[PDB]
Amino acid sequence: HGEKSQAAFMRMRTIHWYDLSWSKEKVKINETVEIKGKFHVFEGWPETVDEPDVAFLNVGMPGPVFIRKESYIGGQLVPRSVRLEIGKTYDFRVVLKARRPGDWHVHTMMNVQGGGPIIGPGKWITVEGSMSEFRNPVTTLTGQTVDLENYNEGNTYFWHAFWFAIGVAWIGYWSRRPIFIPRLLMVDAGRADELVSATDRKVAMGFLAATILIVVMAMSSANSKYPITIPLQAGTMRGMKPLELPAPTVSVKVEDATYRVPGRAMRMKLTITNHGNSPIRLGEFYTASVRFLDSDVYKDTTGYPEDLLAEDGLSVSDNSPLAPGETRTVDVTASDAAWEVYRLSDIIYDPDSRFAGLLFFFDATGNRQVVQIDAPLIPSFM
Amino acid sequence: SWSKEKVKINETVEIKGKFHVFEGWPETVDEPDVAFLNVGMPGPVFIRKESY
Amino acid sequence: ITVEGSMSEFRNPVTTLTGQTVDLENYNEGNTYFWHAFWFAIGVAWIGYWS
Amino acid sequence: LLDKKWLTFALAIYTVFYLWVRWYEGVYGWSAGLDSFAPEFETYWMNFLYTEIVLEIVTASILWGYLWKTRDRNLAALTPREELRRNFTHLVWLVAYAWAIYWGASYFTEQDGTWHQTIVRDTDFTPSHIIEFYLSYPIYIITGFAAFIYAKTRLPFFAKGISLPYLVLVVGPFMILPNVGLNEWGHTFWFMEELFVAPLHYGFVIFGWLALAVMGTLTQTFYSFAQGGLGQSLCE
Amino acid sequence: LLDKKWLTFALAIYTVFYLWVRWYEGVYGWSAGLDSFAPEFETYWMNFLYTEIVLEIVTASILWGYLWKTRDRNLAALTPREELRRNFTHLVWLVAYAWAIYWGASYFTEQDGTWHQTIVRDTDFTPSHIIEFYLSYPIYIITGFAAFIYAKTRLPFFAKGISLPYLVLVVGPFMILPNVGLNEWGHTFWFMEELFVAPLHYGFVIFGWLALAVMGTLTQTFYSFAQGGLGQSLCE
Amino acid sequence: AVRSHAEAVQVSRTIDWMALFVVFFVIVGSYHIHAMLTMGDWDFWSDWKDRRLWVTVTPIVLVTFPAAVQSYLWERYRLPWGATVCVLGLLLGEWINRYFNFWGWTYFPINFVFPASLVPGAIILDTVLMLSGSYLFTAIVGAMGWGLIFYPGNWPIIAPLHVPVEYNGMLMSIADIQGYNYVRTGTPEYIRMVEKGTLRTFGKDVAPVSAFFSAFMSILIYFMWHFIGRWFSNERFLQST
Amino acid sequence: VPGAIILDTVLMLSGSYLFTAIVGAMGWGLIFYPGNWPIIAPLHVPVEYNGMLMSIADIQGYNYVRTGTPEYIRMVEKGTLRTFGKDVAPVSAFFSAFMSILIYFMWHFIGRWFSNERFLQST
Ligand SMILES: CCCCCCCCCCCC(=O)OC[C@H](COP(=O)(O)OCC[N+](C)(C)C)OC(=O)CCCCCCCCCCC
Ligand SMILES: CCCCCCCCCCCC(=O)OC[C@H](COP(=O)(O)OCC[N+](C)(C)C)OC(=O)CCCCCCCCCCC
Ligand SMILES: CCCCCCCCCCCC(=O)OC[C@H](COP(=O)(O)OCC[N+](C)(C)C)OC(=O)CCCCCCCCCCC
Ligand SMILES: CCCCCCCCCCCC(=O)OC[C@H](COP(=O)(O)OCC[N+](C)(C)C)OC(=O)CCCCCCCCCCC
Ligand SMILES: CCCCCCCCCCCC(=O)OC[C@H](COP(=O)(O)OCC[N+](C)(C)C)OC(=O)CCCCCCCCCCC
Ligand SMILES: CCCCCCCCCCCC(=O)OC[C@H](COP(=O)(O)OCC[N+](C)(C)C)OC(=O)CCCCCCCCCCC
Ligand SMILES: CCCCCCCCCCCC(=O)OC[C@H](COP(=O)(O)OCC[N+](C)(C)C)OC(=O)CCCCCCCCCCC
Ligand SMILES: CCCCCCCCCCCC(=O)OC[C@H](COP(=O)(O)OCC[N+](C)(C)C)OC(=O)CCCCCCCCCCC
Ligand SMILES: CCCCCCCCCC(=O)OC[C@H](COP(=O)(O)OCC[N+](C)(C)C)OC(=O)CCCCCCCCC
Ligand SMILES: CCCCCCCCCC(=O)OC[C@H](COP(=O)(O)OCC[N+](C)(C)C)OC(=O)CCCCCCCCC
Ligand SMILES: CCCCCCCCCC(=O)OC[C@H](COP(=O)(O)OCC[N+](C)(C)C)OC(=O)CCCCCCCCC
Ligand SMILES: CCCCCCCCCC(=O)OC[C@H](COP(=O)(O)OCC[N+](C)(C)C)OC(=O)CCCCCCCCC
Ligand SMILES: CCCCCC(=O)OC[C@H](COP(=O)(O)OCC[N+](C)(C)C)OC(=O)CCCCC
Ligand SMILES: CCCCCC(=O)OC[C@H](COP(=O)(O)OCC[N+](C)(C)C)OC(=O)CCCCC
Ligand SMILES: CCCCCC(=O)OC[C@H](COP(=O)(O)OCC[N+](C)(C)C)OC(=O)CCCCC
Ligand SMILES: CCCCCC(=O)OC[C@H](COP(=O)(O)OCC[N+](C)(C)C)OC(=O)CCCCC
Ligand SMILES: CCCCCCCCCC
Ligand SMILES: CCCCCCCCCC
Ligand SMILES: [Cu+2]
Ligand SMILES: [Cu+2]
Ligand SMILES: [Cu+2]
Repeated sequence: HGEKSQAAFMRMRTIHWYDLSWSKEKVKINETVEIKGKFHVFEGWPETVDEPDVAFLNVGMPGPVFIRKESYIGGQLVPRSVRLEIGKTYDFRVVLKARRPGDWHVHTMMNVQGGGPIIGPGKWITVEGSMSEFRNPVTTLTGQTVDLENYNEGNTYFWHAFWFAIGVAWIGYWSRRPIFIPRLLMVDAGRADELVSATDRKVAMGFLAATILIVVMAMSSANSKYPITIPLQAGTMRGMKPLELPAPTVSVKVEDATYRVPGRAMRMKLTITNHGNSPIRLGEFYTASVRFLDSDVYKDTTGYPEDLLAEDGLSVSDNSPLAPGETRTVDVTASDAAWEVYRLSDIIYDPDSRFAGLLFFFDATGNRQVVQIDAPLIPSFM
Repeated sequence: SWSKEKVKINETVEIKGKFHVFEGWPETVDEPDVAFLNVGMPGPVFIRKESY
Repeated sequence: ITVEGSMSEFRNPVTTLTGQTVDLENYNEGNTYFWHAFWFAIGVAWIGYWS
Repeated sequence: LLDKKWLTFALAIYTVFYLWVRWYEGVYGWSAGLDSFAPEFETYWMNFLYTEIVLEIVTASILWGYLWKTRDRNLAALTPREELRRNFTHLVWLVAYAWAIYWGASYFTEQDGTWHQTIVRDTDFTPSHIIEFYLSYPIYIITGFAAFIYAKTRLPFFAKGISLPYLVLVVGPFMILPNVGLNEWGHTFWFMEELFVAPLHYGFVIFGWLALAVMGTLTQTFYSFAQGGLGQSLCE
Repeated sequence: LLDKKWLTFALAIYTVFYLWVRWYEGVYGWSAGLDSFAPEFETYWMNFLYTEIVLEIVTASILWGYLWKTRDRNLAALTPREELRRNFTHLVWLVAYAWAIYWGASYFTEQDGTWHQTIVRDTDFTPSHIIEFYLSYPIYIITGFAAFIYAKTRLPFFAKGISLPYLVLVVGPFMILPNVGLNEWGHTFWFMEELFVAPLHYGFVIFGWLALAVMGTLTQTFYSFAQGGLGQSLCE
Repeated sequence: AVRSHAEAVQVSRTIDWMALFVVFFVIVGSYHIHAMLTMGDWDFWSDWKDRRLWVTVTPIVLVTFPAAVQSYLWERYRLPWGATVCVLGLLLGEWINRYFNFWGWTYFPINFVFPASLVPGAIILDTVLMLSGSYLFTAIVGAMGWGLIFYPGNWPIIAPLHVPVEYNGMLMSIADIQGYNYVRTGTPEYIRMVEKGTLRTFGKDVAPVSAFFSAFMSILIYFMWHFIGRWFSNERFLQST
Repeated sequence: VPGAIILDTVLMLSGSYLFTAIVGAMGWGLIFYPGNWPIIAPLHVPVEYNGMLMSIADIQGYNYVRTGTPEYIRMVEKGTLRTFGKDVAPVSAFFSAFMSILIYFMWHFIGRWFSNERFLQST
């Protein structure tokens, strides 16, 4: 929801999300929904974004309407920040448990230490039920099961109220007598030495001694109970296992890419060389969370968000099968209302008019090839 | 490995071995872009003749 | 590298995406001079009025 | 009569208006207020911003101008009883200023903390800031300026000169509003994070310190209270 | 007589000498002045540096010593007319100082900016710096010291004490010259760049601020002018 | 003027209550702005309440307003509760926002977004000032105690959140699991400035070392802010802005 | 000059130095970019230069070689992930106006000190 505001070129060349899937579109309270997919870290990572040496797999959502039960990069849990390598592809999986009823736009996002939020595609997920039914049980290594919704809440309230009461008692003890104007006049007109006299000093000594003694006793009591404690577990996690993708058999060279100002279409001329041993056909162009599809070649069945999906938004001048070894140059047009709705056309405002994206090539059998393209994006006005 | 366990004054003792830099290098430690091969000892009870 | 000729013959034409060809040697020079002289004149008028 | 029921209104108007504002932002926080380029964001928060800015400018002009026009010309021939009454009215103004300062600099400022920590910053004019930077801050600025003008125009103690602690107490917290420029600049250029303790926020901190001039202001108002009707009783 | 044609010479000497210096550096900027280890660099810029440093030391010594030796011993028996004449002469000295300050701190300083932005810094003694650090800066330092000494030794107002604003105006801009040590150190060790706004240049900035003491100096000279021959007319 | 001694007393009491309101809520606003923008991030999250940065920073930046308000109130009225009133106002503002916005507007649990406790340090600062009226003695001893008692004062609250949990193969404290589960879209994990370990962290010393550093820096900040409050207590008039 | 004129008139009218530091410095900071837009606007016409998009000012910097001033030294807007919409110029202008208020306030008193007229008995 915070996207459509970030720079178009920055959204185009940071992280490309694809093969996204959602286990459910509509869930009950306490029910789990799983979000899977892959993200590729673009090689032309903008210099204004710090390299993803410290990155966190986050979820874009309006507060804890879901709780993040688990999150994985590769196949291992990532509750801390992780190190990503530029040019690598990683698979991810986030498990969410529904907590608050409503219709929520859930994004998978990557927060980068010195670059800010990189928001992936967002999907509307409906939660039904009551928040009062939500439970978040955890079992500790000390053998007790607690609900994270209300665990320690009473203790927190008690201690805060107790210390607030002590402070209020101190202030009220001094506030029984007149406060401001008579005391000011006594201090000014001559030596005061009369508004602070025993047993005021005795009360202050009692307050100080009781405060120190109560702090010490409470610490000792909180040590006898909960004798086993550990510090907060933190630290960036290295060694994220990237995907071992095969080298693509399709090479694409971008010769000029243009978009009309104003307009809802982006045009580029590609020289595609087909290696391997099967006729290929261009089926998809993904630029920034927006999938332009050639409906005659590929159809989306993963329930991709409709406002981000252009079913027939990709038109290839010659999308006939490309025989192996053959090289041809085609004009590719990616047109959809999403290009203006998600403010991809506002790259004219950007100080770096370069685009990046993913091309998906499909053969007759159905297996697909992912090739990455990047080029300057030249506006056209006349 | 250690060439000797007991030496005379002016005698040489050689320490050999291998070290592997762990892949999961903690983020609180800066990457070993600038590292020095040192010797842990209570002052110059030995002098470092060479290090490789 | 030896260069022969006259600097007055140098041209640096560029064609914009708006369909106009300009010489980078003197493009916008008149506009720059005009605006700077205008604002300098305004400031000088203020100072002289008080002077 | 002395202290009248203007104090009740002073508390109640801020309390009721800000409770309604909190209800409004609870209803339209999400759902017309998350997407800054969505059409309903314009009718529920941009319209709010426009209306509140216009009303703030108009109210400030009217209030300050009225207070300055009705200023007491013959302050010399003011009896101690009427001076005590005016001192109590000025204290009511200071109470309203303190209440507005609370609402602006504590409630809506930390409320904007939570909002910006739970959502992705989407614009410079988010629902939280609309309520904090451009409603609560102008409201307490208007109240503080009005209290200062009332003191200067009705209290002989605060007349014949500009009180330095009062000027600091009134203008420093005002400087938090132009400091929003640093906040927006420091959030879009500096610090691609949501750290609330980032140095881009030290502009609020430094000019929030100037509210400590309330101590000098209040001893000045105590002296103004204790001019003719200081007692006796007090030191007697 | 009062103000004589020494002002014309004061303007013209700096104008002509610096126009010739600019012509010299235009002729020998490239072509004996690009390669600091080339033999003709030594005869066209190192020789220039040596000669200018020697001449600056000699001229400073002679001028300051003469001004101090011819100091007015019997300042008490100075008539208002001669005091007015000496005030005008001191104003001519201040005009010469202002002209030299312009030439040093604006013209040749930004001229060194262009030079160092268009070529590769090759040495600490480039043609641009020879003209800026070691010619124009010493020249304005000599002029400022001479003006200060003339005021102290001929004007009774500036006698019987060291004027703080005059001392700041004269010594602060002087401190820009030893600040060259920071410039060279900050260009060879810090900041492998040619950023003109680098903090290695804040030494010139800070001590360039001290030239603002000309305001106190000038109100002091106005009071010195308006001692006996203040009028009447003025305030009459 | 005033009619009699009784009416003067009633007027003084009314002034007392109104001026107490003014002082309390101006302090609430200013102190809360300062605190939330100098320590708020740690104060917001239980998984930010660590042993190094939280313990270090919070007392240092929080001793500011108590020092100034003490230098005013004690000096001018012999009222020894400047620190207590500052801390109570900060706690009230923080709790109001936590309950009505952190838990009210958004739905973060209170056991996740509770603030830190500061009253013990405030009480030490106030009593050490009233006894031994020396401001220097307060700045040295009372500020030392204010810095030192912070973590032990908060340990009864946060100790249950530090029970270890085996969470999906990794060791995590309960506070860690809270931060993991309750998604903060704007607050990724790496922003967390918490203890992460160093090669020069000797033994079990993280909390005491941080506490003593905070106590020393609190001495320094109290000394500075005593004079800052002295300036803010001036009663000067200007002839022109 | 527009900013200077605002600063001077806002001071002469409403002789308050505080009012100048707040309002006139605000205007001085805010009017800078609009004051220079008529000059630099023609240099921001887009050009398709050898396959890459460049403004006329970009082409000037590329063509007219500054040996001592490489491109990376340029401290210019390069985009951030927190640059929301079309806000770069107004946000910078308002930040400059606020900082101008602060710097004007400091330098008013700096100028007062430099305007002092004291004498010293000894250096
Ligand atoms: C110091 C001087 C301060 C000046 C600024 C004051 C700002 C006032 C609010 C701006 C509203 C806006 O701009 O929005 C206009 C809103 C938009 O809501 P709607 O879409 O019409 O929905 C229906 C309206 N509900 C959602 C409110 C039910 O509608 C309105 O007309 C109603 C605005 C009512 C404001 C007055 C009540 C305040 C509480 C009572 C105690 C005072
Ligand atoms: C004490 C404070 C008083 C406030 C008075 C405001 C008067 C505005 C006059 C019109 C300006 C205009 O229309 O122009 C503003 C331009 C718009 O820029 P653009 O959309 O990028 O492009 C140009 C598009 N045009 C050609 C259609 C204009 O710059 C900005 O973005 C700044 C807008 C944010 C201002 C925030 C002020 C908050 C005030 C809070 C008061 C409580
Ligand atoms: C405050 C006290 C300041 C003291 C320092 C003053 C520095 C003076 C210049 C140093 C020159 C140097 O050092 O160089 C010596 C130069 C080297 O040039 P060349 O190879 O002989 O070529 C032939 C000479 N041309 C290239 C100049 C034609 O030749 C000379 O003999 C001539 C130097 C003339 C200087 C006097 C004229 C100044 C302009 C007229 C108004 C005053
Ligand atoms: C009543 C008078 C006698 C006692 C006086 C106090 C002596 C020290 C007691 C240590 C107890 C303990 O627990 O040791 C200290 C524990 C570690 O303990 P460990 O993990 O068991 O280390 C076992 C290994 N040793 C034995 C080598 C430690 O933390 C610390 O490193 C705390 C370090 C604090 C540094 C800053 C101190 C600043 C002081 C300022 C004074 C104005
Ligand atoms: C007037 C001043 C009053 C001060 C009152 C102090 C109360 C004592 C607290 C016991 C500390 C403790 O028990 O050990 C240190 C623990 C840290 O433990 P941890 O790393 O979280 O380990 C977790 C496991 N637990 C739960 C067992 C701890 O707490 C602290 O870091 C605060 C250290 C400050 C103590 C300094 C006191 C020295 C005397 C002061 C001399 C000038
Ligand atoms: C002017 C200075 C006067 C000094 C007075 C000192 C009184 C100490 C009271 C007992 C505290 C205690 O026992 O607790 C200290 C705790 C121990 O922490 P722990 O071992 O990690 O765990 C908790 C283990 N318990 C539960 C068994 C305690 O914190 C510390 O590590 C701080 C210890 C270093 C203190 C350095 C002080 C140096 C003083 C120099 C004087 C010349
Ligand atoms: C006359 C009284 C009513 C008007 C009062 C002003 C209200 C705001 C007008 C915005 C106009 C505009 O153009 O919007 C603002 C334009 C962006 O516009 P966009 O790209 O179209 O974004 C469309 C999406 N929105 C609708 C969510 C914006 O730039 C900015 O973000 C400017 C940000 C400035 C931040 C610093 C301000 C500090 C103020 C200090 C006060 C003392
Ligand atoms: C006494 C004070 C006088 C101030 C006079 C201001 C003149 C108005 C300029 C219009 C701005 C504009 O048109 O939009 C903003 C543009 C930026 O546009 P860009 O990003 O370069 O886009 C390039 C495409 N263009 C050419 C269409 C722009 O300029 C600025 O960033 C300056 C913003 C400052 C405006 C603040 C005014 C708000 C009222 C002040 C309230 C207290
Ligand atoms: C050389 C440094 C060593 C530490 C001494 C620093 C204290 C100096 C403070 C000071 O300037 O004097 C203020 C008061 C004066 O009160 P007196 O009227 O002198 O009271 C004397 C009786 N008494 C022992 C109960 C206090 O006297 C006091 O401040 C209290 C004196 C009692 C010491 C313990 C008080 C502090 C409790 C934490
Ligand atoms: C962020 C830093 C905290 C701000 C605190 C700085 C206050 C500086 C003191 C000050 O303002 O001096 C006022 C003089 C004008 O003097 P006058 O108006 O002649 O008043 C006569 C008495 N007096 C000289 C002692 C003031 O100097 C002037 O020219 C008037 C300027 C007054 C501005 C002070 C308002 C500060 C609000 C932020
Ligand atoms: C509470 C803060 C709200 C803003 C008010 C701050 C201005 C305070 C400045 C001040 O201290 O007074 C200096 C002059 C005094 O001149 P006066 O002789 O009072 O002139 C009154 C007639 N007049 C309305 C045309 C000015 O009066 C003026 O400065 C001018 C007053 C007219 C306001 C508009 C002037 C500013 C133009 C940009
Ligand atoms: C970069 C910072 C800007 C520099 C501004 C700092 C000026 C500090 C004021 C100052 O210099 O005080 C002079 C006293 C010597 O006093 P005396 O020579 O006894 O003069 C009697 C009258 N007076 C005490 C008020 C000066 O103290 C002395 O010992 C004489 C030292 C005078 C040096 C001032 C010259 C500054 C030129 C850079
Ligand atoms: C001293 C500051 C008091 C702030 C209380 C507040 O924010 O109240 C809003 C909150 C809203 O929660 P709730 O009461 O459940 O009503 C929800 C209505 N909305 C969502 C519009 C806020 O609770 C109340 O309205 C209680 C009334 C307290 C009167 C001093
Ligand atoms: C009064 C203490 C001020 C200390 C300033 C500070 O903590 O800055 C941290 C920052 C280091 O940047 P970092 O924390 O790494 O920011 C990470 C996020 N990005 C890269 C987007 C800024 O340093 C600077 O950029 C200079 C600050 C100048 C202060 C006058
Ligand atoms: C108020 C400062 C005036 C600076 C003028 C200047 O640097 O002049 C040198 C420049 C040199 O260009 P140009 O006139 O073409 O003569 C070239 C001669 N060289 C290359 C030696 C400078 O132009 C002039 O000599 C004009 C005379 C202005 C008299 C105030
Ligand atoms: C009044 C503001 C001063 C801010 C200082 C500054 O901008 O320094 C930038 C520089 C950062 O270096 P950087 O700009 O990356 O320099 C790049 C070029 N090299 C690496 C050759 C220095 O930081 C430092 O080295 C410390 C400066 C201390 C100032 C008292
Ligand atoms: C850094 C603390 C400085 C506080 C300034 C107090 C000045 C008082 C002058 C009366
Ligand atoms: C940072 C600005 C401080 C300016 C110093 C002025 C001192 C005036 C004393 C007479
Ligand atoms: Cu969304
Ligand atoms: Cu990619
Ligand atoms: Cu290893």
